[PDB]
Amino acid sequence: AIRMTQSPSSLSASVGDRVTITCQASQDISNYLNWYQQKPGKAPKLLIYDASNLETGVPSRFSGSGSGTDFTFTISSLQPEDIATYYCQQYDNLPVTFGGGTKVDIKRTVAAPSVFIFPPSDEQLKSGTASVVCLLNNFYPREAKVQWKVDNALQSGNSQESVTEQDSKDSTYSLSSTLTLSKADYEKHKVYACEVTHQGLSSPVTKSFNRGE
Amino acid sequence: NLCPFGEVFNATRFASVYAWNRKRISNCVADYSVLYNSASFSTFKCYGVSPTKLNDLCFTNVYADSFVIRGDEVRQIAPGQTGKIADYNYKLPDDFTGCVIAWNSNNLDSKVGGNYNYLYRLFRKSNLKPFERDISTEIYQAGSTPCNGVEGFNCYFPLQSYGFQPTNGVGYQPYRVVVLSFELATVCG
Amino acid sequence: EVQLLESGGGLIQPGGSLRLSCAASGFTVSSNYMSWVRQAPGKGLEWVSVIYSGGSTYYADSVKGRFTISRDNSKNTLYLQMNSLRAEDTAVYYCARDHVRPGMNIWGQGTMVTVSSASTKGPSVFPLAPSTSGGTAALGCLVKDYFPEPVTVSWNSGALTSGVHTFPAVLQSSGLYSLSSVVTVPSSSLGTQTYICNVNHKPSNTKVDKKVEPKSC
Ligand SMILES: *[C@@H]1O[C@H](CO[C@@H]2O[C@@H](C)[C@@H](O)[C@@H](O)[C@@H]2O)[C@@H](O[C@@H]2O[C@H](CO)[C@@H](O)[C@H](O)[C@H]2NC(C)=O)[C@H](O)[C@H]1NC(C)=O
Repeated sequence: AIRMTQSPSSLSASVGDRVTITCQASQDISNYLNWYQQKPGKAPKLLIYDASNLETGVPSRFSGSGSGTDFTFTISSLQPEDIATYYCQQYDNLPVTFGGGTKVDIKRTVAAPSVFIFPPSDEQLKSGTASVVCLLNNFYPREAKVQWKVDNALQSGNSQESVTEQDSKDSTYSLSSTLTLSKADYEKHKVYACEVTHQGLSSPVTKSFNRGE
Repeated sequence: NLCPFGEVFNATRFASVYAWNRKRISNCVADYSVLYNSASFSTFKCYGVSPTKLNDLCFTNVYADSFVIRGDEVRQIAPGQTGKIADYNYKLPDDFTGCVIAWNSNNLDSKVGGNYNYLYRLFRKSNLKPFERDISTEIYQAGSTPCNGVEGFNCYFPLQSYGFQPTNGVGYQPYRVVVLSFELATVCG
Repeated sequence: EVQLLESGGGLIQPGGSLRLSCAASGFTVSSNYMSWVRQAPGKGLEWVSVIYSGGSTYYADSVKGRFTISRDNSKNTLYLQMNSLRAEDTAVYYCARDHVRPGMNIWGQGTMVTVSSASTKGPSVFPLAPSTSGGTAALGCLVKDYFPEPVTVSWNSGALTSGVHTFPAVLQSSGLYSLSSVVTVPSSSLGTQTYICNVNHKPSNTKVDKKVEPKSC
């Protein structure tokens, strides 16, 4: 069975830069190699078919060349909505094989996050569990340190955080940090806050609340 | 008189696999030694018969079918095989009694700019019966709406062109095939 | 227009079975090349099976003998029968009209097949009330403790799209998934515009709407 190798695994480039990925075939596959674009969550979308031919409706900035065993896929000027994972596939010889994938990220300018904090709802507190949420909305880069402080005590291990994919419009990420405590352990403390440190901040920003007020 | 096997193997032009050519061989003394003693053949597999013990067997009719396919698709010219060729171009029965012979012809059947004279049937609603020869060019109705002989969306030309170029891999270079069918008498050895 | 709609994914114990239906519109299934392709979470794409126009079926080595592909001409629907399911069969299962010529390549949207032995639990939805910085405010919904993946969240019955960020679910130490979906709105519309998040969890057949409104004593 054929084995497609795809380089690079990951990639970050500025808006408008030339982006080129390669896909070397283990055997000769002639020119029966297609290229797909898979935006986050959505299905793969065929861009180039038969190594070099552009599917109807794809913007002109997408290119492809190669025959035999070594192929290329070129983005003329990278656009913000081009963020996705790109795969190569051969289909003439069975079984059909894919590449490892190439995740593409935009290199934009620095953006500071907007910080919001949410206490656990009184509805959830009746369930015996409390969930405090800290929000980082539309920032760049993805590197961000979130710090939970409970009565000025640094908490760790009781929190799980989650980050969106690069917004196809502004190429900004968003982060969600969730702290989980029991209703008992929640009612043993008064001051809850999250400390956000980021490149776009001259000093760490903190949003706090007092239990009950 | 001797059987005209030299006409088939040493033919100058071979047919496309969908329109595979058939020669009916009868009333002649067949010298099979010219074939199994040839070192110019890359594929030579016989079914229901022995290659060296064929000069001792009499049959009523011998059929020689010749065409051109990809090297990748030589494995499909055999009983019980499936694929774009075996299903839609040339199909052998499971009880086949004969021999399949193939050899590379990239020096003849590949042009520099790409040879497109050799074709294979790509679209068909159902598989071919054994020894079925479909030479239809009707536009293939892949959708709900009818085609009316016009190409377009869901209406495709049923044949596809091989791209026989010399720079192609072994599996993609043209191979010339000759299929001998033994039917059971006028052709012996 | 032309589109592929597929269903049948959900939770199933190992060694069990599950059939995936892929309904088509705009073309004939019995006349085209159809394919199933699965994508494990976080991994690449993996080709599974193919049915030709003439009917010849081909399968991948990792599912050969266990998976079966078929079609129904009267319903114009592609099927994928899965038997002796294993934990490594857990993936999103896209059905696609295979590319053969210029512009016939079309993919489904996939269904989540989760091969595991745990039970199904519908999610609990809790509101994330906005605070009090002058210009812009934030609010959202917590979708906590559910299994399996996935859940879908919209706002105001799809009438709200701008400024929405729905975070990927986290797998808590309890084995259940936790997820949150938020939206930034101007602080002025808090007293006059009502905000309702529309959560859907197909494996539990749970469909929840929660009012999100400010807090006050
Ligand atoms: C296929 O042809 C080769 C060579 O054919 C040449 O061109 C032909 C059109 C015809 O004019 C031949 O006379 C030409 O030689 C044949 O090669 C001979 O093969 C035999 C063994 O079968 C060998 O003893 C001879 O020495 C070969 N001739 C030469 C000149 O080397 C070959 O036999 C033909 N195959 C069949 C099945 O007839």
